[PDB]
Amino acid sequence: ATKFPKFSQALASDPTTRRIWYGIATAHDFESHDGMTEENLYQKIFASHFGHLAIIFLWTSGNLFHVAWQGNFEQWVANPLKTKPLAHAIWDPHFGQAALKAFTRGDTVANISYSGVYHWWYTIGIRNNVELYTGALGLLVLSAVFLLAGWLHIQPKFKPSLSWFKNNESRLNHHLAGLFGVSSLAWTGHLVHVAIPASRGQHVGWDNFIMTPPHPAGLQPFFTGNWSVYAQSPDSMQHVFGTSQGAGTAILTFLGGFHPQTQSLWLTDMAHHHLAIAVIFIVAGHMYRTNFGIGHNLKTILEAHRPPSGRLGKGHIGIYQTLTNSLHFQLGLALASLSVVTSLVAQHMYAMPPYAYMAFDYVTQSALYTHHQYIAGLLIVGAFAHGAIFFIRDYDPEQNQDNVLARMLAHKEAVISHLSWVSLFLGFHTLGLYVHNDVVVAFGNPEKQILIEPIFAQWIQATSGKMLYGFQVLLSSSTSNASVAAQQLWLPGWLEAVNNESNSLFLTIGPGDFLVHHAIALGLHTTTLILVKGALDARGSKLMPDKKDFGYSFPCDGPGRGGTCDISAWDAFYLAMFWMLNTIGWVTFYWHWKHLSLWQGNVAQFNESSTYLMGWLRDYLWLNSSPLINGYNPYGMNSLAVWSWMFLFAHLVWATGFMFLISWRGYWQELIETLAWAHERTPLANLIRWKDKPVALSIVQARLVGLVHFTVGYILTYAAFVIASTAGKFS
Amino acid sequence: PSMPFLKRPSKLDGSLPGGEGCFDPLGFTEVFSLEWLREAEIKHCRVAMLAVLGVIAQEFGTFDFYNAKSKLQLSPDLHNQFVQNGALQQILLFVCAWEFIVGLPALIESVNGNREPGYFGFDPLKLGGTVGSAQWKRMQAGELRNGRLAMIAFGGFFHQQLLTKQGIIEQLAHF
Amino acid sequence: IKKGSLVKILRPESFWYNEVGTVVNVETSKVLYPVLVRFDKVNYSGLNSTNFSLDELVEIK
Amino acid sequence: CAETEEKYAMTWSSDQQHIFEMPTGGAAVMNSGDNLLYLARKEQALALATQLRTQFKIQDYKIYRIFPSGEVQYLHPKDGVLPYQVNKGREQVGRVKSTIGKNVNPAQVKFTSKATYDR
Amino acid sequence: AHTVKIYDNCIGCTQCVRACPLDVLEMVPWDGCKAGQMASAPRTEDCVGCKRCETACPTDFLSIRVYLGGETTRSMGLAY
Amino acid sequence: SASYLPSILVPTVGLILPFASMAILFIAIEK
Amino acid sequence: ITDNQVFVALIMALVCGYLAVKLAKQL
Ligand code: CLA
Ligand code: CLA
Ligand code: CLA
Ligand code: CLA
Ligand code: CLA
Ligand code: CLA
Ligand SMILES: CC1=C(/C=C/C(C)=C/C=C/C(C)=C/C=C/C=C(C)/C=C/C=C(C)/C=C/C2=C(C)CCCC2(C)C)C(C)(C)CCC1
Ligand code: SF4
Repeated sequence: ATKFPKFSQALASDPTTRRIWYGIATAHDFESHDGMTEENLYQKIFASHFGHLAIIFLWTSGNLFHVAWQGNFEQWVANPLKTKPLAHAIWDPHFGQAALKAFTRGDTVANISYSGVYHWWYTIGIRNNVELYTGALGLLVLSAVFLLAGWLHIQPKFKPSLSWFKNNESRLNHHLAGLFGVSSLAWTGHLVHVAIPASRGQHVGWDNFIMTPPHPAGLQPFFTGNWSVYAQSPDSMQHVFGTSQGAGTAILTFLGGFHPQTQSLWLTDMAHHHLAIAVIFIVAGHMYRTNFGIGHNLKTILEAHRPPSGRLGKGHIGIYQTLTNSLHFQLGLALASLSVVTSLVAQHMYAMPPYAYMAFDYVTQSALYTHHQYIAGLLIVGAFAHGAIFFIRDYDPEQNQDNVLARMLAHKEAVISHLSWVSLFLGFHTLGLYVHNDVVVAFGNPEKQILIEPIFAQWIQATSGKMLYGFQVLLSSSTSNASVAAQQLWLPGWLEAVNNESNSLFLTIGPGDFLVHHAIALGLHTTTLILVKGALDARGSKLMPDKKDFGYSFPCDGPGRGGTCDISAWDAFYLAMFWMLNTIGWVTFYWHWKHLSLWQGNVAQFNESSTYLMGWLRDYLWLNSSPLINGYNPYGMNSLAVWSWMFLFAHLVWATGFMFLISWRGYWQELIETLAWAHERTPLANLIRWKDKPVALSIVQARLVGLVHFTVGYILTYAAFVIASTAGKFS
Repeated sequence: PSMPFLKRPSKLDGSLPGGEGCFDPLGFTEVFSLEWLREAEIKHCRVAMLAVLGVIAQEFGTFDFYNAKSKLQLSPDLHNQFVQNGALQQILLFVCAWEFIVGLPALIESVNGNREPGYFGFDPLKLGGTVGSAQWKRMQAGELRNGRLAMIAFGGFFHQQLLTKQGIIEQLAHF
Repeated sequence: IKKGSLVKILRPESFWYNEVGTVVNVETSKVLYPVLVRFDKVNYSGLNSTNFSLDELVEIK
Repeated sequence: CAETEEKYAMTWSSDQQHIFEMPTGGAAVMNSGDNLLYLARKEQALALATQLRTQFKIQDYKIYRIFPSGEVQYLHPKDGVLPYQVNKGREQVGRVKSTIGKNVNPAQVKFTSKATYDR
Repeated sequence: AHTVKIYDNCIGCTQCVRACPLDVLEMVPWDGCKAGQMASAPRTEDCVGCKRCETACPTDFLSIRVYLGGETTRSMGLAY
Repeated sequence: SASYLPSILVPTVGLILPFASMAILFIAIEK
Repeated sequence: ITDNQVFVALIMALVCGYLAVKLAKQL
């Protein structure tokens, strides 16, 4: 309050430069401030949520504004296969002359928007720049609304009471109904009123959306339940997305499968889809009691699930108490569920490409998947990091008297021993088989390889109709129960998309699928060995049982008792962030090298040269970095010269991380003394004396900043290589 | 009770300008602190009086140069003849000034309880603009009641569409 | 209680929690931790011989 | 420096002109009769106390803590007694009733300005 | 300041005081052990927190625990 | 398309905003 | 595609900037 950390007086008394860094990194740590109690905490995170949401909508209004103003959006609408989607323009004063010829696309010098945004705005039904301006203003207004609320609920009499925050009971009555159920219903109110007619040629802007019904007859003879009229005449075959030719007029037809032409999902399928998800979520909103009293008390829902089998402790009696009073448990479930949702998003954006003329630009599809996978891994590691924060700064094993959680801390030894077992097994049985296949391929003999057919994935693709394997089971067999059971409904529009080898749906599978998917499960089980380790040994280990007393990110225990480098629950974060970047590494190298074989066409280039490691370092890193690393030559440059620069730049980020990760503090803490000796002793600079005393970075910060350069270097290197690689082999 | 109704004697109100009584049958003034609801009531009644005089005064047939109305609802012709002129954007935007600039701290005066939550000053009248006891309350009841009848009467002025599809003057030419 | 008795411990912060050990010393001189017990295996400080009270001191037969 | 920071002035006496080693580094002359030594921080000074005491008899030694307002303090010795030797004058502070085994969980210290061991 | 707290495992074997290079810890006559000694930490304002005590603390588990608290000029141990 | 606006906003937010914002935040350390 | 809407845009996010500093100097 006096100086800097206007929030912690334990850091304002510090004369060093640690008051700055810990003043920054403990700013959002609202549970550890001067005198901020519970009401003063929820009444601050609730306002900062609004500030956050307004930052999100300021950002999306940013994309709407630059696409509205510097992009080539409607020219892209004219030819979505040919013209590249432009991002915002450039103003460098550093582009001398030869750079500008490598960026001119029309009058603009803009970047090429490799983020899939024109596809989604083209399936929404935005066919102009004018709607992008009205939308951008429509989100500047919304960000002003959210900043108004966060400023407004920190105004004192509008700061809501904590009993309102502990209406945990009824947020689920309103999120599942209002946020999820209504809005998705409202999103059908977009798709029925905008995306279906502006895909079927009818420009239904903001004028005739009440005078032109999306079905030619609607809602006066349609409370009678004659709902097959809304799925009467589908858009069958002979249609191009955007015009009115070859298209019917039904709204909610569930054909299943793709377009024949744009290789995306039907918008009738999405209108019916979000409509059904909307109805089911609105039904799920009627789940819990309120002031009315028709629902479920959550205490009666966790208290009742104590098994009389008796194996599962004294049941969940104690769990509802440690979700209301806790937050890091609730944030751990939030990041867990959001993270599995992101990985589901990533595993479906390529597999079932939703957006017209995606899977035709092979860079934006390659960036959306990798984007949501690295964000997926970040949010899992957040779920376990706040898991360990829950077990340290939030866990009460007296309200959790022999609870399910206390049972978890009881058998955490068996948990960590068996995670370490499966991780060891997969690490001797991916690396064993890749070094086997790589030695054997190296010794003039690709035949003596171990290739195991991944028959379980091939059988599961046979359960979804991929007839290219010869199992002839539930959907691959055309005479079975499920094959007849949806023979009219959605099968023949969908098995065409399955049995095709053009689309990225249910890919053809060699033993690279086997060896890589074991490598992925190695990554998941190592990363949960670490995270579940320093989330269950977050509280106390047999090295030091004092760990719960020191908080989350305490540095160490000194050299005592053998040495104690990185014992904290923050280490599990600190190490499983490397395993996060690694595991999402192998996921996206595998995906990206699978689709550089599909999109090129030579699937045999993958399946012959991916079962061993020089297949990866040869056929994928050495070959596909060739149009990258030719980004600028001593003969000139091209448009990839940004990424080939960034690539190199990112290596310089990555290895600077090692300077903090490898080489720890007491080197630098006795080197800053040489620098401060030399600054104090010299003339003409001893006048300019510091105020904060120069001190080397503390060993939680140092491992953290080395981790941050490891992430930024890693992710910028691979975002350089995805985009420069696919943008070099194509576009 | 204090209410001229079934029963709820002075739940939280009773001195507010209900000249016929305090109505309040449902538990809003139980827990809503009543100053918020009073600012919302008065702001809704002002904007609804503007709405109903808008509908009637437009149904006396006046345009600078536009289409025939046939309605003052049903968005494309009326509303998106106006929006495609680039014209309603500012008539929203100045109210986007008015509420955020002189309505939001006005609402902060409706936070602390130091406002009498109508009161944007604004009496440009001589001989009848009494800020004191009698004419302020008995005229504020006039704004209140004419605003409430503006709310419902604007409700009917909207909802005469299904069996009508015409003007409300044409509704007066029908039974 | 007595010298030389094989004793399991019931204090969760010892290195030898739930491991039996031999009693070296029992002191009858009002010491809060009178019973010096050493072990077979050894903690991180290289030090098997520690000491305990009577409540954390379960003999066997 | 001496204008704003505490300079620690180790004073001691000896019998012979021996040679010790500075905590700055390098050998020092070691005046035989009585000598002071202005130092920077306390670990240097008591590291010199271990530098001398583990070699030979150097006793009747203590740093006067020169703080820049001017006055002194008496570190090390404090009570004409060596600190691991027991004098019956030092009043104990910094203890609790039991081991770590009865320390409260930090979910009981949560949202309060206490410590996890206070009981 | 680094709060050094000395629990009741402290059997008074003085490797803490002889191990601490700062004289924050002394020995106090305390009639609860066999040796009658138990360490104290009065001058924790000079406490670096290097945990050289907890290396040489031959108790069952660490009679003397050094909690890393505030960071003053002396507790940061900077030379200048 | 007001093409001149990046020639104003990209310098006045790219360089002079992390000059005066260094001043506001760094004096704001001592306020 | 025009210029005046860009001015209107930086007006609205300038006001939104005033709500950003307005929220920022209270928490
Ligand atoms: C119907 C009423 C209603 C509604 C709409 C909301 C809405 C909201 N509340 Mg809320 N709330 C309500 C009633 C309601 N509340 C009540 C009654 C209470 C008291 C009991 C609360 C108490 C409360 C608290 C205490 C908090 C909120 C918060 C929030 C915000 C959540 C953050 C967010 O935007 O996530 C948006 C999330 C989604 C849109 C969906 C995410 C996940 C889906 C499955 C994935 C997305 C779908 C799709 C696949 C992707 C589309 C993307 C596109 C590009 C394709 C949100 C605006 C929080 C907040 O941020 O404060 C503002 C908060 O802390 N509320
Ligand atoms: C919505 C999600 C969410 C929320 C609310 C929180 C909230 C919190 N987390 Mg957190 N966390 C999350 C997600 C989330 N986390 C995820 C997804 C991860 C995994 C990556 C973590 C990992 C994590 C750790 C490891 C820790 C927290 C901690 C905390 C608490 C204090 C944070 C603080 O003061 O930071 C202050 C703000 C900052 C430090 C700014 C962030 C800057 C980061 C470090 C680097 C970014 C720099 C950027 C890359 C450089 C740009 C250059 C360009 C070239 C890229 C707070 C309750 C801490 C805690 O509770 O311990 C006491 C803690 O130690 N979190
Ligand atoms: C090339 C880099 C590399 C490799 C191979 C590993 C490998 C492993 N790490 Mg790992 N790690 C790395 C980098 C690496 N890490 C980095 C950079 C970090 C961040 C610091 C971590 C952080 C980390 C954590 C935090 C954890 C691991 C764990 C593990 C083990 C996972 C279980 C498993 O797969 O066992 C299979 C075994 C192997 C893959 C070993 C390789 C097989 C060898 C080469 C053959 C045996 C020797 C051979 C005969 C040659 C003889 C040599 C000659 C001189 C005679 C595995 C040994 C976890 C663990 O212990 O799991 C039980 C664990 O908790 N790692
Ligand atoms: C415990 C380690 C382990 C883990 C985590 C996985 C994980 C996975 N395997 Mg799997 N696999 C394993 C061991 C393991 N496998 C072994 C030992 C074999 C035999 C060589 C296989 C053979 C195999 C095939 C053929 C396929 C997978 C696939 C997969 C993936 C999908 C899930 C699945 O089908 O479950 C499979 C689960 C099991 C096989 C059970 C494993 C658990 C036991 C304990 C392993 C040890 C069994 C032991 C060696 C057998 C005893 C001898 C017996 C013959 C008498 C998933 C990544 C599929 C895939 O890649 O699709 C993406 C796939 O098609 N696996
Ligand atoms: C942990 C690391 C750390 C941190 C966080 C700080 C933080 C701080 N130091 Mg500092 N310092 C450190 C280590 C650190 N120092 C070390 C190791 C030394 C050597 C002993 C010093 C010596 C030192 C002195 C002598 C002074 C500071 C001062 C300051 C404060 C002002 C920022 C400043 O002068 O740097 C800003 C960064 C620079 C000056 C970089 C110089 C080199 C640049 C790149 C060249 C300029 C090129 C170009 C023209 C830049 C234009 C763009 C720009 C204007 C945005 C700030 C609180 C000042 C202070 O306390 O005054 C109130 C002060 O006078 N420090
Ligand atoms: C993010 C914002 C940003 C912006 C807008 C600029 C802009 C510029 N940089 Mg630059 N730079 C930046 C970040 C930025 N830099 C960073 C982060 C670094 C470190 C990597 C550098 C490192 C760098 C170097 C090493 C050099 C530049 C140079 C230049 C100038 C280009 C010379 C030219 O062709 O113009 C034509 C030139 C002119 C029209 C003359 C303009 C001269 C000055 C800038 C205007 C008058 C200044 C005035 C007296 C003071 C007013 C306030 C002032 C702060 C603007 C240009 C003004 C070059 C330079 O020095 O040019 C002067 C140069 O050699 N920059
Ligand atoms: C530490 C911690 C934590 C953690 C975190 C997380 C991260 C978790 C995990 C979790 C996760 C991360 C999740 C996952 C889940 C799982 C699942 C969910 C699976 C299953 C699957 C399934 C279910 C599928 C199947 C199917 C199919 C395939 C089709 C048909 C049908 C079905 C659906 C059946 C918590 C917070 C909790 C607590 C506290 C602490
Ligand atoms: S804390 Fe560091 S300095 Fe203070 S006593 Fe324990 S070890 Fe010696």
